[PDB]
Amino acid sequence: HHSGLVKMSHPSGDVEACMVQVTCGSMTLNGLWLDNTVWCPRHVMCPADQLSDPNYDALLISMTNHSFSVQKHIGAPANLRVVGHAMQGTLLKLTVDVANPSTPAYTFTTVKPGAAFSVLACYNGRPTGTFTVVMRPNYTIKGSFLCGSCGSVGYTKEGSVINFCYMHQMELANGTHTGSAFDGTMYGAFMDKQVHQVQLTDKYCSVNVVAWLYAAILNGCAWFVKPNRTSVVSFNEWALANQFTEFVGTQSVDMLAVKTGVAIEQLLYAIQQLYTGFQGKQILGSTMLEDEFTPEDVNMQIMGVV
Amino acid sequence: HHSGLVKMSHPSGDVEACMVQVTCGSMTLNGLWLDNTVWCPRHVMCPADQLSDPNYDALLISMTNHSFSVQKHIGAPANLRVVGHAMQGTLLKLTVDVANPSTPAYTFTTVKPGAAFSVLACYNGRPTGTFTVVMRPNYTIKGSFLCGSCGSVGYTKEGSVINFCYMHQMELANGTHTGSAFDGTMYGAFMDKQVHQVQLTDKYCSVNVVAWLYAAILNGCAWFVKPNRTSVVSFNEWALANQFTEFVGTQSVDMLAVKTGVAIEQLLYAIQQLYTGFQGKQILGSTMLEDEFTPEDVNMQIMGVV
Ligand SMILES: *[C@H](O)[C@H](C[C@@H]1CCNC1=O)NC(=O)[C@H](CC(C)C)NC(=O)OCCSc1ccccc1
Ligand SMILES: *[C@H](O)[C@H](C[C@@H]1CCNC1=O)NC(=O)[C@H](CC(C)C)NC(=O)OCCSc1ccccc1
Repeated sequence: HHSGLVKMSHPSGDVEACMVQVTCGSMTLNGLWLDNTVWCPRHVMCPADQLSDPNYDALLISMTNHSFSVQKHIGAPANLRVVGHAMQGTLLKLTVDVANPSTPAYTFTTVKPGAAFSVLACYNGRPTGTFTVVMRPNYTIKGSFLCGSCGSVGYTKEGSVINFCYMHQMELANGTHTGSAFDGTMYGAFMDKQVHQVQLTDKYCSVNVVAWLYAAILNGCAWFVKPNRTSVVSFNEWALANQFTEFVGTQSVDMLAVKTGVAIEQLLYAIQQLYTGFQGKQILGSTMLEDEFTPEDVNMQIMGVV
Repeated sequence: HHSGLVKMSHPSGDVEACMVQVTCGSMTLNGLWLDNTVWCPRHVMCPADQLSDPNYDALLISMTNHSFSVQKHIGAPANLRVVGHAMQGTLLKLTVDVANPSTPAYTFTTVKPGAAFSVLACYNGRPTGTFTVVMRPNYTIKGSFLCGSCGSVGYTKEGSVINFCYMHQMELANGTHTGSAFDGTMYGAFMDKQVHQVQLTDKYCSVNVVAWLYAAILNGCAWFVKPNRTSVVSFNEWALANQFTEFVGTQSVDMLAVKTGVAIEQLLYAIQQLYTGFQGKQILGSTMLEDEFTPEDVNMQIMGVV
């Protein structure tokens, strides 16, 4: 039995219409054009001989409006003249002379560990792929980004409003990725410098494992459900010693409990048992715990509830 | 180490601009608007009391142009007046009075087992998600489709040309999905009738397993590579008895062999060994063979080659 779960991204068209190419000196990457503003990573200003320890304050003062070339390629093409520039954290805010006529309704938000978002991967201002990731507990994502991908954006969508939450910046030593929020902060403890950095330990996202076990029950797979129960408090004590995030319930999880008639505490017990071993059994085609699907994914994809 | 692989879909904007809602009687689903033509599943004509054994020839003759209501909701809205109608296999071709001003360059093609394509899942003519699937050897896909999803489309993209290959029709007993090609044929042996149908056995897609093992080597994971080799001919004899597709090499696979210095026949031997058991070892975080990534996915996502 197929679970009915796929990695589901938002339709990307609203965001595709906002992507541009930004060039500064010897650097080119992507930017996001909303109203009269183009956002892009500030390391587009960095010469290759400074990438390991840039002085971004001095680089910013060294730029003029002529330092930046901004072009839109796909769809309605345009060359955008930069008329102001500013730095916010690890992002540049370029002011341009033309307002994007296809600016969607949008907000800026920060995504939290365990939450999913959609990524539009772009090179030279041209969208090339879309995928969805969950923010890991160590503030990396398991993405797919190559040279030239910086400035690619991540977002969620509520109704017609696009909530931009990620601008791609870098690849870590273990092949995961991180970037900035649109307040300019890097996710986690990372810095936008090309030097090796301490990377924190990842953890299983307990609330997403619970979601996946509910997806299994919703698919008729419940061999792991027992009368036994572990309290949230007891589970969370256990989680700290076993590389799991502490569990915090949500109405999304509560809907899954009501639909299945299986209590959260039953699944917290099952996780503890499954972590010691699946004993050769499979859950939704897997012999290990899955934490890349959220309670919202399961509600939406299986239960039809948004 | 993260593999650098995600489920990567095409940007969906070009196709979003083609989706419409088609209503006929008590049925509503999605259609695809290209030039002056709207394509949709023919069971939109079926009354609920005929779904198990429709007479589609008689249903078609019973329709007039007034029988169909076609509306575009998102983006540039329009109500489209139907001025002709026709049946091609399991699809209707509605001719409308307005040509889609955002018709992309496009072709129609049929996708083959093991090949990947992008799906734009739509409800009531509104795109709601995108995901990528591989056509299974039994001509189903492991999708995520609910009531109202019929007429959702699947496609590949070469350059700027969209190759439409799938229009969603139905869900099988094991939760997988199938649909039609735009020549109107159902994939596999399926019929667009709401009756239980024999479903063929699925198989591992050997060429995609080889691709994934190459992805592992490209990530520094090669413990399973041994000097031993199995010829393509010998492997394919073995595959028929062990629920694998027969392996057919491509230039995409050959590039992976050249890049890694590991021969295809070495990986065919490794597959045979891994199928008997991983012996507690992991490959790219998995204890089972992965066949949902193509040689092209690995070339593109890891090697940067399109
Ligand atoms: C921008 O397009 C690019 C994106 C990466 C290239 C390969 N895949 C990517 O995701 N970003 C960069 O090249 C980074 C620029 C810095 C922030 C100024 N540098 C980068 O990712 O270098 C990685 C090695 S340095 C490092 C090592 C370990 C932990 C942190 C940083
Ligand atoms: C169209 O929106 C809809 C899509 C499915 C609804 C639930 N998820 C879907 O993918 N398609 C239908 O409802 C089908 C209409 C037929 C083709 C006229 N019917 C359908 O999928 O019924 C499934 C039960 S009948 C069946 C059982 C086993 C094998 C084949 C068919």
